[PDB]
Amino acid sequence: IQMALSVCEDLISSQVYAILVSHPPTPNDHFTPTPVSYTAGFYRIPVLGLTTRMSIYSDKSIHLSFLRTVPPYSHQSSVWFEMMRVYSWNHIILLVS
Amino acid sequence: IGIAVILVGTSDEVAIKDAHEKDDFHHLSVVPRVELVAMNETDPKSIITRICDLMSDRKIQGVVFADDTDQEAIAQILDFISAQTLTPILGIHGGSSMIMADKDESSMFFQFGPSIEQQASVMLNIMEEYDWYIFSIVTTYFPGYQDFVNKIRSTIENSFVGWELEEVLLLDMSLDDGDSKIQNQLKKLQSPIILLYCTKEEATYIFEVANSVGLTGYGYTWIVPSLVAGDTDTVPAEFPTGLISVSYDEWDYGLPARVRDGIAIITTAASDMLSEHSFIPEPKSSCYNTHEKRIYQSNMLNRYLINVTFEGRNLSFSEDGYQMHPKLVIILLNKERKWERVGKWKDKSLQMKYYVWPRMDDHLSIVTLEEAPFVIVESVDPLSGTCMRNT
Amino acid sequence: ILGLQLINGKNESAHISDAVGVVAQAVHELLEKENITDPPRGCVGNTNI
Amino acid sequence: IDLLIKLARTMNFTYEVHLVADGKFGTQERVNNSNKKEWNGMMGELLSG
Ligand SMILES: *[C@@H]1O[C@H](CO)[C@@H](O)[C@H](O)[C@H]1NC(C)=O
Repeated sequence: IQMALSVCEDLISSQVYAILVSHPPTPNDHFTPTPVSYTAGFYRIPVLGLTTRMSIYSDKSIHLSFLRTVPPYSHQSSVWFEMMRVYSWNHIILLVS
Repeated sequence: IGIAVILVGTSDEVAIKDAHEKDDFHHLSVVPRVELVAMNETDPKSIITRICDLMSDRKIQGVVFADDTDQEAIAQILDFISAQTLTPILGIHGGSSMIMADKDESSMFFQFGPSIEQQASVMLNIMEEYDWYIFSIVTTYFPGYQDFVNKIRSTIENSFVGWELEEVLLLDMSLDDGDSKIQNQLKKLQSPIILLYCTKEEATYIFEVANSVGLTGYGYTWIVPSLVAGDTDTVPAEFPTGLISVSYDEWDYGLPARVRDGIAIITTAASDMLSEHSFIPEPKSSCYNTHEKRIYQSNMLNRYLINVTFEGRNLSFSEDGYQMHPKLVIILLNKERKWERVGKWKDKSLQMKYYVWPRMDDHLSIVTLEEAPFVIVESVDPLSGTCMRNT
Repeated sequence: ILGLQLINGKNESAHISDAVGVVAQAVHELLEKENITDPPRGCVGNTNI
Repeated sequence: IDLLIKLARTMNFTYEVHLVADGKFGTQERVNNSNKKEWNGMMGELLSG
């Protein structure tokens, strides 16, 4: 609720340059980075993501002003290829949502 | 179901006010609460505040948003209200016109305007009509290129028409000192038709390199999507004459017209639920208490909100949330640095005024007569719209 | 299960030091050129990027 | 089929013979409602698994 307002009267009213996201208390949720990258996203105010594990904040077509200090879940595919590159695996079947 | 027509900027609210009040069909409870708040909703605080007091004051269950400025991501913040709440919101014009790539699974958003996939298919239809089968693609790291190329690639792959695709370039100005990194590859282009996908700001820059190499003037025809055009009035004076682009119709589909059909879509869809529900969904008249206000979910409305036909023309939205059959217009840059309308695209049909291309001396007409093995004419192929092979 | 995890990625308390390190060292070059603008003032008063 | 018998014995693999449905050797042809050329006959029965 307040996240929509949590940037106007208390964050960008105090001459902010960059905004640091929080970490949701429940790990299996992503409400935390959605509003900061929306209100400040179209304000051209960069937002740094320190606990944003989802891969949605990786296009910048939406969430234009967003930086992340942790690679998302989708980057696990980058190491997987190198992981089977050392075990010579070639016949794999992906099981994704 | 109250509908709040929200329009901001420098426009005519009375035209919206008069048109909205003239409900064509009274068989459904339109009850349009047209607040028409003219206050500039550019700031998030203005728009987010007014939405939940509009729902508080009038107990509305529907909003239609209109805008005049660019507002490249005012739909991004608008989608957040749709996701957090459950009241459908339909874009009309302005900052909600551009199609968002991906939204929330529960996003109650439906925009007016073709998607990138639709913009990729219409350009090919132009190419099919004029038989420019040989083409090349230049793109950037901008999102949607993985979809723009894929739509082109899928259509080209396994086709009766002998398409010729080569030299796919995936470099732009994002890389530092890229001036020497784009000239070497730009010299590899040889097709007369080049398909471009970039940003309007870099579109002028990317042509400056092309002009330096010499891929400009006559003999080369380039096609660009809607977002590259940006604004018809804003001509950067850098785009070459002959830049043919496709964009949503900003002239014919006027703002009073948009609300007329737009306000109809939500009313007929919501009233369809009341036939099978007999209970109008009532989200809490506030922008708080979302934990307890989301129990009475009305996602069944969304499942059939897309499939809606009004006055014969089907205004159905795609599942991703883009118009299925939009009224696209083809725009071309003449020699006077002004965008010129060419033709209209709808119902998978490409009809345009110029039956032949106005390119002109490398373009010489030839008059021939249908006689003998010297010249033979039999028919045209209507299955795909192309004439034939080896003819 | 040949699973996979990450190290030093959940140290959110220690993450901000690196998080502030890059931006603080980035404003040094930010305020080192011409026409360096000012961040938007307030919410309602400001109206554009 | 005789050549198949000698091919299977010297390769250690079991075979089940099933004929085509349409009965054509294989070619690429247009389909109604847009071009979308597809293989028919053996070739369609080999690329489709
Ligand atoms: C063929 O396979 C069978 C069992 O699978 C066994 O006789 C042997 O592995 C093979 N015989 C050959 C290659 O002669």
